[PDB]
Amino acid sequence: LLRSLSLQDNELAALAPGLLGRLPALDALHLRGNPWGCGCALRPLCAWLRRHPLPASEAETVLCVWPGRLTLSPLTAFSDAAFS
Amino acid sequence: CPEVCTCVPGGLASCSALSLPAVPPGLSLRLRALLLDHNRVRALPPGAFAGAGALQRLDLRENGLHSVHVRAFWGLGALQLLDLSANQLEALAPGTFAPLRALRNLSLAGNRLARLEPAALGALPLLRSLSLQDNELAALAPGLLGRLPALDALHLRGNPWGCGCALRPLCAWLRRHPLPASEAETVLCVWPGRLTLSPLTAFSDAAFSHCAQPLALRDLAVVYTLGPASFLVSLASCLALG
Repeated sequence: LLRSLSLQDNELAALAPGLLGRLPALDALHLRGNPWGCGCALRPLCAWLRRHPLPASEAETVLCVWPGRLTLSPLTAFSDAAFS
Repeated sequence: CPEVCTCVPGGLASCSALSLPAVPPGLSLRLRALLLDHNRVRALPPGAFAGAGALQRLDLRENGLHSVHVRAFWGLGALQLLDLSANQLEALAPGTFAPLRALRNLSLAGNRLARLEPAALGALPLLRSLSLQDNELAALAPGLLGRLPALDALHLRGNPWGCGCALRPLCAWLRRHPLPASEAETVLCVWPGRLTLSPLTAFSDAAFSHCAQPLALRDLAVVYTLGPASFLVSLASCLALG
């Protein structure tokens, strides 16, 4: 029955794919505020973004920590291929 | 509309006294000239205000800030005033204020640092003012002074400071920019003697207390060969005396 689930101001960086495997109806997932870095852990989250492009809204523009220390990259830039 | 309190015209209205351990939550794109007095923030989340492309004033006073993040201020490169009064910072994370370059007034009052990294602070060509009220810093890196090209306002009143070689760059700043000539700035340093104390204005350009010079080429050019020179002198004396 779950469809909406929020992660505002969380510190999560490594999300296990089991959570998305269990949830069959999640379609509203908010993430603003996160010490997250793009990586292999991000791939399930990128798949969720791909099947439901909620971050197309201006309200949800959550970011990463790219391997480069001085940079910064949103998930909306993190596309499906994302060869990093 | 933020959840914390009122937002009014101008840059914007912000909320002070929120004391949030991480950061008060905001859902807006228009907030400008922020006011964050009396908080309990300890670490700036990465990309806290990346939505706000341009910001002018931030007022982080009286916080529990102990360590910052490199990517907190990427989307912030227009700030010109910022306050860091009464924090518990231990070391400034490199790359935090590096994206910031338009700042001119940066008070760093009441910090808890043993030393500051010159690389972390950034060039900040526009910076001209810096405050150290109730700070406990005792050892400042000369690179901080070296990178800042326009620093002319150093407020320092209140320091568990020890008079010595660590004070020499600060004495140099005093002798090139005598701000402590004003009554408001009366920073003091503790003399090597625990019982006594001396204000900075007593610390003269010479200040013959300890640690005169760390390096000297006039002696470095001869120190390498001094030992062999002495040994050849001894050998020649042995040869000549017989």
